Amino acid sequence: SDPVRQYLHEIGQVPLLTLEEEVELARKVEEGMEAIKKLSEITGLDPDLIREVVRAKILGSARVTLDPKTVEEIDQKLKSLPKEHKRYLHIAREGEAARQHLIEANLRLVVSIAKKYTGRGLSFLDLIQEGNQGLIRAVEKFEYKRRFKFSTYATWWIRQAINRAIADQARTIRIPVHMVETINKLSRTARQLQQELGREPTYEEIAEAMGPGWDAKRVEETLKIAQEPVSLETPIGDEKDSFYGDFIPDEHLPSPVDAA
Amino acid sequence: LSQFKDETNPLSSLRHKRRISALGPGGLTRERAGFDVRDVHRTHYGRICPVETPEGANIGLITSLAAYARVDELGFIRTPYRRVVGGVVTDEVVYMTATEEDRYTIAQANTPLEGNRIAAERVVARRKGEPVIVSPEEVEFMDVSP
Amino acid sequence: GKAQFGGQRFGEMEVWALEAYGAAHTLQEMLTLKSDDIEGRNAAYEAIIKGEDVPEPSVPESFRVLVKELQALALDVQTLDEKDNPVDIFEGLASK
Amino acid sequence: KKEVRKVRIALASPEKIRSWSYGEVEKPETINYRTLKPERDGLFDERIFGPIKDYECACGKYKRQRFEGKVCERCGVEVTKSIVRRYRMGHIELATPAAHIWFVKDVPSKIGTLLDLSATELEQVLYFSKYIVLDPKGAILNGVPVEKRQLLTDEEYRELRYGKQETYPLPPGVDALVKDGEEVVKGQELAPGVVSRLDGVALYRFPRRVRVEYVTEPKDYRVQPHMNVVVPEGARVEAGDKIVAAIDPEEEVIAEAEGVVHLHEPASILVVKARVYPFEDDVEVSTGDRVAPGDVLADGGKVKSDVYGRVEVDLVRNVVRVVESYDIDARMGAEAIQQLLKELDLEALEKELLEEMKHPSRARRAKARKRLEVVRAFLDSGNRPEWMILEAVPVLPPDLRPMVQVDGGRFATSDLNDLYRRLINRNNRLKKLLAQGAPEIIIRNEKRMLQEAVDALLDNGRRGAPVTNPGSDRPLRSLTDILSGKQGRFRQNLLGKRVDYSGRSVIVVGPQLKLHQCGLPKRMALELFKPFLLKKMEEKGIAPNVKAARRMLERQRDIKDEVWDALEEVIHGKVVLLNRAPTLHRLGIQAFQPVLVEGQSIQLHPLVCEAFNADFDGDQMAVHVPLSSFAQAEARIQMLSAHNLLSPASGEPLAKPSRDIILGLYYITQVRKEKKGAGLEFATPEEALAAHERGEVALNAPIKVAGRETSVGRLKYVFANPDEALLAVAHGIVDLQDVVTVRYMGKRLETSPGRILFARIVAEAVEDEKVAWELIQLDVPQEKNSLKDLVYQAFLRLGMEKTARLLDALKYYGFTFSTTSGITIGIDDAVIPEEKKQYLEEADRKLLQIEQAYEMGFLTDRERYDQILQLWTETTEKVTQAVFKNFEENYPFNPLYVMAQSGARGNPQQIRQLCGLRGLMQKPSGETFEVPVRSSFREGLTVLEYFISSHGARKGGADTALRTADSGYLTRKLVDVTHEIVVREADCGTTNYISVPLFQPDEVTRSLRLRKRADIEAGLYGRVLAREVEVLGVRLEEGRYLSMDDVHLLIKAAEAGEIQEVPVRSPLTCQTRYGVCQKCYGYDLSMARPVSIGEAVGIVAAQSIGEPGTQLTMRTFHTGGTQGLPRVIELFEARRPKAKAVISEIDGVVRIEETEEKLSVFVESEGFSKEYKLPKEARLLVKDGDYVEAGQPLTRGAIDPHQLLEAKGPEAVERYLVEEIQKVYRAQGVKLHDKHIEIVVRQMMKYVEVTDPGDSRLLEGQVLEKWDVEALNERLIAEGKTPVAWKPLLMGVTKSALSTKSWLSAASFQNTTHVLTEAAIAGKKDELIGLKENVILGRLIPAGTGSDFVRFTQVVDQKTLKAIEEARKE
DNA sequence: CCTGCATCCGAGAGCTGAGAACCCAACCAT
DNA sequence: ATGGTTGGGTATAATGGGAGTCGTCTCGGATGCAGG
Ligand SMILES: Nc1nc2c(ncn2[C@@H]2O[C@H](COP(=O)(O)OP(=O)(O)OP(=O)(O)OP(=O)(O)OC[C@H]3O[C@@H](n4cnc5c(N)ncnc54)[C@H](O)[C@@H]3O)[C@@H](O)[C@H]2O)c(=O)[nH]1
Ligand SMILES: Nc1ccn([C@@H]2O[C@H](COP(=O)(O)CP(=O)(O)OP(=O)(O)O)[C@@H](O)[C@H]2O)c(=O)n1
Ligand SMILES: [Mg+2]
Ligand SMILES: [Mg+2]
Ligand SMILES: [Mg+2]
Ligand SMILES: [Mg+2]
Ligand SMILES: [Zn+2]
Ligand SMILES: [Zn+2]
Repeated sequence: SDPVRQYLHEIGQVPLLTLEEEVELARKVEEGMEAIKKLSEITGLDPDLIREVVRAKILGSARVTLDPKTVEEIDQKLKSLPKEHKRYLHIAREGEAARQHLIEANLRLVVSIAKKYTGRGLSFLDLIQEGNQGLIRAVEKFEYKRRFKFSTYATWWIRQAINRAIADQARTIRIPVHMVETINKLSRTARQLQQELGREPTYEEIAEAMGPGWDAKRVEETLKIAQEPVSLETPIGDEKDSFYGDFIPDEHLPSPVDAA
Repeated sequence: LSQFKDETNPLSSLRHKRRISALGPGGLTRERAGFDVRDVHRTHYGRICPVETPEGANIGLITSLAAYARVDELGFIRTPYRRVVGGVVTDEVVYMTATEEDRYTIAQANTPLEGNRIAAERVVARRKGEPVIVSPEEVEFMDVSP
Repeated sequence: GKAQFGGQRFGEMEVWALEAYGAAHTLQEMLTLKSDDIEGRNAAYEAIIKGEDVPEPSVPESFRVLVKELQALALDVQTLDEKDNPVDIFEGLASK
Repeated sequence: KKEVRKVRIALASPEKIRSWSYGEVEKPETINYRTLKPERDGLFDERIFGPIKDYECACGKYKRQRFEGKVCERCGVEVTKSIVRRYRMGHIELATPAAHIWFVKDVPSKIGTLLDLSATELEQVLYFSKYIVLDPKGAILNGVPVEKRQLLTDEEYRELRYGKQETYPLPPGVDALVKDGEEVVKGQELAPGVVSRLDGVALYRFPRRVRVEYVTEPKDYRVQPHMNVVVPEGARVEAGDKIVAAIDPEEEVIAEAEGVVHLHEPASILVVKARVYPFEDDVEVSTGDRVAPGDVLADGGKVKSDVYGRVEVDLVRNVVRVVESYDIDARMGAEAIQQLLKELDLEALEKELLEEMKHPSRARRAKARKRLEVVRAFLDSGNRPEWMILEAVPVLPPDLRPMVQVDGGRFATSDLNDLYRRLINRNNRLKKLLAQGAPEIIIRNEKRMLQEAVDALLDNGRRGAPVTNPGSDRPLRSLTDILSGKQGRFRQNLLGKRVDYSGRSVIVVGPQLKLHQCGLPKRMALELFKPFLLKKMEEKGIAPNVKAARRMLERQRDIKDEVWDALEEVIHGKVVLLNRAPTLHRLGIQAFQPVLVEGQSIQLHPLVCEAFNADFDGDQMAVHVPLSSFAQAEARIQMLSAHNLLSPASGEPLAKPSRDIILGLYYITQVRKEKKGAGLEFATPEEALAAHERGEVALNAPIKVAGRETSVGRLKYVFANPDEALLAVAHGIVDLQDVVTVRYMGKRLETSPGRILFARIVAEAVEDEKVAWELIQLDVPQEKNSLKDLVYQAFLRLGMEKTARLLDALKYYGFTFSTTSGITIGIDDAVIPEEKKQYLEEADRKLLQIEQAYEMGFLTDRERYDQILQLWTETTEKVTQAVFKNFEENYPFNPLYVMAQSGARGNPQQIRQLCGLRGLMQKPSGETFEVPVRSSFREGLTVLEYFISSHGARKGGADTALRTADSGYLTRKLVDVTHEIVVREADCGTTNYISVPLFQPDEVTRSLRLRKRADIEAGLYGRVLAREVEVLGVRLEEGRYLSMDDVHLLIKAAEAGEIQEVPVRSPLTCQTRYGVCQKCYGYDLSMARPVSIGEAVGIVAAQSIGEPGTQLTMRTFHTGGTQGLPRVIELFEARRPKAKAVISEIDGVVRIEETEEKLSVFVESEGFSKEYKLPKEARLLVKDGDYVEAGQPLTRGAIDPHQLLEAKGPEAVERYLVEEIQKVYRAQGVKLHDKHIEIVVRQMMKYVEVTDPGDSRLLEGQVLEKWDVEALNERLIAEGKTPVAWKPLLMGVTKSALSTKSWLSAASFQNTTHVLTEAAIAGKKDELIGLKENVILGRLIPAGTGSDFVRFTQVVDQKTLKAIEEARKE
C-alpha cells in the first residue's frame, strides 16, 4: 500500500547525475535529434514517423496505430543504407536512450517542484504525473549549448504543466483557463483589500481595485460563476441517516394530479 | 460540540451551558460505547449529577455538572468540603479533586450538630466511596450541602 | 418529513406485519401504487377521480434503479419468463 | 406482456458492456459553465444518454412528436421521451485492462483460486510491485532456469532483462590501473582506493586528456566537459582529421599529422558483464537490437554473437559490445493477469483437481475441492474467466447521478460524477503519455493510479485510504456503498418505502369507541381521502368539476358545510390502518373504522393498547388508507381489530381487560370481611339477628348458628331475585360487597350483589344466560387471570362477534365502577408494618455476632461478606412477607394491595420498596455493598443511599439501551432465515412424528417429575395426534387436533400413570417443500382452529420469538434488593459455549479416577473404553459405577450442539435446542408455543455434507441441501447406481440464511458483495419462491390471498351460472 | 508429512419522528 | 466581425511527503507456525 512510498522508492532506485554526465546525455540526445532530421530529409519520410518507429524498435515488442509488420518492414527498409547513413541510425538510437535516461534521472526534480502544489484540488500523484509530462516536454526542447543547468530550463516547463493541470482538472464543472486566472486574481485582490481595510471588502472596493472595466455587477457575476456544487450525499443532522438529496424533489416528471 | 442553543425557557439555556459530553471530535462513538464508560463512578459524587442524563443511546455519555462543582485550571472537577478539626466543624471550605478526596474520611452533611460540634457518637461517612460508620474524632471533612 | 409534505415510511417491520397477515394485495399496493409505480400511481389517481377501481400495479421504479446500478458493476441482471426467455421491463427505451 | 418468473445474474463480457452502451464518454466535462447545457462527449451528453426535453432535440430543429427514433443531423440527439435518460448506459474504453475489485479482494479471491495465486502474490502483481513471467525463453536466474508463473522483483527482472553493470567513480588526480576495453575479474582493483566487485569488460568514462603521437613524439590535449572524444583508443589518425569534437568549430582539436591516439585520466569506469567484438566496416545491427548466439554482428558476418544479449555499437571505439541478457517476457498487472486467465483450460484443470481429490490428505482434498467449486461454477454457468478483468467500464445513466439546481440556485451532485471524472482524467492522461513513448517508470505509475481509480469507482475504501473530495474527510460513496448496508438500496428503498395516502398524529384514549372503531381527525380525513372526496363533490352540486373542487379545498376559508357531509359519505364502511412503531409483531398494524372527530388527535380504543404497546404520554401513530376492493376486503376480514382477539404466539387472549377495568371489576366482585363477631355461637337465627341489631356483631362477621357457618347478612337479607337485591343496593340498605342471600337460576346463593351484578353483566353481554352462568366463576373476586380465562372460554363457546361484544361491555362497566369506587393514593396508604422495626433490630444483633466471629479469628473475609449478604437478603424477604401479611389482614381494601392483587398494577417488590425497605444495592463492578438501604420511599432516603442506588438505575438504563439493538438484530436474522416457510398443502403424508414428554428428568435424585402445566400446554396445545391414544376410557383418534380440554385430559391421565409421552406431528418431521402442511402445523393460535392453507407461518414464528426478547428479557429494571438474551442468541447461532460441558460419545459404565492432582472419567463399554480428562474443579453429575448413554452429559454447563449431533444424532439436537431456548423464555414468564422454535430449528438443520459421493458428480465434503441430495439418491436408485452418502449439518441462523438458493434474499440480507460475486460467477437463477424476493420485485407474495391455493377462486350467481350451461347445452 | 493453536482481517451491531503566476498570440462559435 | 476560449512560452539553480491514531466486541474464516 501507500503508493507514494512505492513511487518514491522506484524513483530513488535511479541515481542522480553530475554536470559532466548531464551535459554528455544532453549532447547525445541533441546529436540523435540531428541524426533523425538528417535521415528524414535523406529518405523524404516524415520525421515524426521515423522517430516513432525508431523509438518503438528501441523499446521492443513490449510496447504494442502501427501494425508490427509495418514497423518491422520500415526497419528493414532503413537497413538499405550503404555507409555514412547507418551512423545516423546509431546516433539516433543512442539519443533515444539518452532521452530515456535523462528523464528517469530528473524525475526527482518533478517530485521536488510538485510537492509544493498540494491542496489545490489535485492529488499529489496527479501533480507528479503532470510534472512528468512537463519534464518530457522540457527534455524535448532543451538546448545544452547555453551551459545552463538542466533544472533551470526544466522548472519552467514543469510548473507550466502543473498550473495547466490545476486550471483544467480541479473543478467538476469546467471553467476556461482565462476565467480561472481571473478568479484567482480576484481572490488575491480581495484578500489584500481585507488586509488593508481590516474587514471583508465590499464589491465596490474589489471592482475599484481590479482596474478599468470592472464593476460590482461583474465581480458579483464572477463570484456566482465561481461557486462549486455540493454533494447530494452530504450528511444532514448529527446521526448518520439523512442525506442532502432527501430534501430535493423532482420537478420534471408530472405529478399524478397533473397527469389527470 | 457547537450546538444550536436550546432556549425554550431560561432553565433550558442554563442546562445547555452546563452540559458535559463524552462524544465529539476525538471522543467516543455512540453505537460502540460500552457499559464501563457509561456507569456512575464513585468519584462522580459532588462533581457529576448521577440522575440527569438522556434516555436512549446517549445514556451515560452526556451528563451535567453538579451544582457546587468547579472545573479547575488543569481541567479537573473539584467539589467543596468543610474542614473539621477535633470533632468541631469549621467554616473553612476546601475545593478538592477526586484524588485528594480519596485520602480522607468525609462525613455526611446531615450529621447532627450542637452549635458546630458533632453531637453524635456514630457518624455516617465515606472512605474512598465506601460508606462507613466512624467516631467523631476520625472525621476529617464534611459535606457542604446535599 | 412534515415540512416537505412527505409521507410515512412503511419500513421492513411493517412489511413483515403485512406478510404475517397474509394481505398480499394491500402490501402490493403499498409497494407499487402508492410509492414508486409512476404509471401505476397516475392511473390509480385517474381511476379514483373517474369513479373506477384502481388498476393492476407494475414494476416499481426502484427495481429498475437496482438493475441499472447492478449493470454499472459489470453484472448482467436479466429477468426471464417461464421459458427462460428475456422479458424487457424497460418497454424498449434502453435497446439499440 | 409475459410475466417475469426468474431473475438471472451473471458476469458481463466487454462485448456485453459495449452492446449496452449508446456511446463512449470521451471527456470529463459535465455541463457548460455559462449556459448550463451538457457538454459534447461528456458525462451528461444528450447524444449519448438522451434529451432533457420531451420530443425535442438539443439544437431545436425538431420540437414535436412523431419524430421518435430519428436522430437530428445538426445536434445528434434522438427525438424521444426524456425519461430514457434514466435507462441508457455509457461506457469508457480503458487504455489498459483493469481488474474488477470484487473478484480480487473478496476472500478467498476467485481469481487467485483460479490461477493458484495467493492474496499477497496477486496484490504484488496487480499493483505493479513484482513481475509474473510468461514464456521464459530459457533464461537462467542465479543458475536456475525460470519457469512460468514465477514472481520476479524489479531488480531481479532488471538484471535478467538488461545484464549486470556498475559504475565506479575516480577522484580527480587519481588514475586507473587498467586500459580501455580490457576484461576485469571481481576484486581487481582499478585504483589505489577503488576495487571492482563484478566480472566483465571495463571501459573508461570521460578521459581527461588525449595523447596524440606524430610519425616519433607525443602530445597532450586537454578534454573539457563540454567537448567529446571521437577517435578510438589506440587507433591511428590522419592529417586534418578531427580528434576531440567541440561545440565551437574553431575550438575543435584537429590532427596535424599521422599518429596513434590514446585516452588517459578517466573520470569513471564502467564495468559490465558482456562480450566484445571489434569491427572495421559497416555493422548490421544498430543500438537497441536483441540478438542470439550465432547471428550476424558486424564485418558482413565475419564476427558472430556467441551469447544472448543486447547490442550497443560504440562508434567512438568502433566496437560492438553485446551485454549478456535475455529476451525474457515478464509482465505485471491486470494485463498479465488477463493473459493468464485467457489461457486457462477449464477441462484439464478440472481433471487435475479430480485427480488431486484422491489424496489421503484432508487439507489437500479440502483445498482441491475449494478450487473445483469455482472451476465448476464457471464451467456450468458458461462465463469466461477473462470477463473478470474489465476492458470497458460501464457508465451509469445520468439521471441516477444527477447534477441539479437547488432552490437557492446552487448545484448538487453525486460522488459518482467525481469518481467517473477521476477515472476519465487518468485514462486520458495515460493515452496521451503512451502516445509519447514515455519511460516505463511513469507508465507503471499511471497504470497503478488507473487501477486504483477503478477500485475507488467500484468499491471505495477497501484498500488504503478512501478517496475524498478536497476540503473534506468524507469518503466518496461508491457503487457498493449505494448497493449495500442499512442505508443502501436494498434495505432502504426495496424492502421498505415511503408511501402516499398516509399521515400520523398523537393518540389519546377513546373510551367511548367500539372495538372496531378509531377516532380520526377531520382535517386528517380530508387530506387522506381527497380523491374520493373530489369525486363525491363533483357528483353532487358542490363543485361543477374536479378542478373547481380542488381549488375550493386548497384554501381553508373556502371550505363549506356540505363537503363534510360528502366526506362522511365517502368513508362509509371503509377502514384505515393504524400502526405504531416499533412493529414488533403483526398486531402492531390493525384496521379500524374511522369515526370523524374534532381536534388533531387520533382516538384509540383502550383494549388495543396492550397489543400496540401504546400509552398516552406522547405516543404517535401512523394512518394508511387501503385503496382497492381487494385491499379493503383484506383489511376488513383479516386485519380488523375485532377479528384479532387471541395472540398468534401463545393462543391466549391479548385483547382483554387491564388497568382501570380490572380494578373496577375486582372492586365490585370482592366481598367484605369484618372481625366484630369473630365466630360467635347462636342456637337460633333470631338471637343473632337481635345481637346484630343491638350493635354487638358486624353484618359480615363469620358466626356459627345451629352448627352452620353463616353471617348475619345471610340470614337478615334474603332476596327473591337479583332485581330486588340491586334495588336494595340502590336504597343504601346493603353494599355491593356485603354477603347476602339471593335466589338466582332457581337456586339460593349466598353471594354479594356485586357478583350477581357481574354475572348479569356477562349474561346480558353474551345474550345467553345458561352459557354465561357456565363461563363465570362466581365465588372468587374477578382479577386478571380469571377475566382472561373468561374471555378465552367465551371465545371458544360463542365466537368472535359475541366475544367482542362481551369485551366492550366489560370495559364499560369496569370504567364505570372504577370511577365511583373511591380508589386513591395517599402517603398513609404505604402502610409500614411494626415488625419491620423488630426485623431490623434483630438484624443489628446478628451483625454484631458476625463481626465478633471475624474479629477473633474463626472467620475469613469472603465468608463474612457472604454471611452479611445472606442475613440481609433473608431480612428483606421477612420484611416483604410482613408487609403483605399486614395488608391482607388489616387493610384488605388498601389501594396498593388491591392494585397488586387484582393484577391492575404493581408487583410485590415495588410494594416492598414503597413500604418496607429497598434492600441491598450493587456496585458498578457488579458486587453488593455491605450496608443496605434500610429506608423505604415513604420514609425518604438519605443522600448516600440515593447515590448508592444510582449505580443500579444507570446500569439498568444502559442495559435497555444496548441490548434492544441485539434483540432487533436477532429478530431480523430469524425473519431472513424463515421468511420462505408457508403452509402449502393439507397433508404431506409423512408417518414420522415427535414425542412430547409429560415427565421431566431431574438432576437431583435422578427422578421423573410431571412437567409444569404451562410447559405441557406450550408443547401440546393445538397439535395433531400422530397415533391413537387411549386414556381414562377415552379414545383420542389419529388426526385429532388437541384442544385445551384435550391437553388437560392428557395431563390428568398422566398424573395417574396411564401415559408417559404424546406422539404428535411437528414441523421438525414435515416433508413439504419450502414450507409446512396443515396437519404438521396444527392450530392457528390466534383463531383456535386449524391453520388455513397459505398462512405465512415463518414470519409469524420469527415475530413470535423476537417480540418478547425486545422488551422482557435480561422494560425498566428496578435497582432494589449465558443468561437471558445472550444465551438465546448463542443457541440460535450454534455458537460453541465457553463454559462447555463434556458428554459421552459412546455407551458404557462410569469409572471416575481421581488423584490428588488430576481427575478423569473412563466410560467402559463391552467393546471399547474411552477417557475424558477433566479439571478437578469441574462438577460431576454422575457417580462411580453408574451407566450413561451416548451423548449424556458428565459435567454441568452448556452442551456443544455439534458434538451432541455427532454423538446422539439430529433429533436429539432438535429436542435439546428447543428445550434450552424455551428455558430462557420460561424463566422470564413468557408464554410461547414450541412450534415457532421448531420452525426455526428446522431451518437450522436444512443442510448435509457429503462423505462419499458414490456415482454422482458431487465432491467429498460439499455442503448441500438435504432435499436435493435425497431426490438425487432416489433418482440414482431409479437408474441403478450407488447412493450418495451424507451426514447432517447444523448451521446458525446467519449462515443458514446466507446459504439459501435465492441470491436476491441473501443479497438483501447481509454480506452483499460476497453473495453477489458468487451468484454472478455461478450464473444463479432466482425462482422467486420466498416473500422477500417478491417484495423486492414489487409482486404479489405467495401467501395469504396471493397463495396459489386460493387466488384462482371464481364467484358467480345462480342466474349467470345456468345460462352459461344453456350455452354449453347447445 | 499430518495435526492443533494463536493471529489477522473483515463484517455485523432495533424501529419510527426531526436535522496560492503572468503574458501573448492564434482560432473557432455565434 | 466580435469576444470567448485555447495553445505556447518564460533559460542562475533548484533533484524522495506528510498527516495521523491510538477507549468494541464478538465471531467466523483464512492462514502461518509449532509440535509430533
Ligand atoms: N419507536 C419509538 N418510539 C419512541 C422512541 N422514543 C420515544 N418513543 C415514543 O414516544 C413516547 C413519548 O416519549 P418521550 O416522553 O420520551 O417523548 P419524545 O417524543 O421522545 O421526546 P423527548 O422527551 O425525547 O424530547 P426531546 O426534546 O429530547 O426530543 C428530541 C430528541 O428526542 C429523541 N426523540 C424524539 N422523538 C423521537 C422519536 N419519535 N423517535 C425516537 N427518538 C425520538 C431524539 O433523540 C431527538 O433528538 C414514548 O412513550 C414512546 O411511545 C423511540 O426511540 N422509538
Ligand atoms: N428507544 C426506544 C424507547 C422506547 N421505545 C418504545 O417506547 C416504549 C416505552 O418506553 P419508555 O422508556 O418511554 C417507558 P416504559 O418502559 O413503558 O415505562 P415505566 O417503566 O417508566 O413505566 C417501549 O416499550 C417501546 O415500545 C422504543 O421503541 N425505542
Ligand atoms: Mg425521549
Ligand atoms: Mg409511552
Ligand atoms: Mg406504561
Ligand atoms: Mg330479613
Ligand atoms: Zn437537433
Ligand atoms: Zn407435514
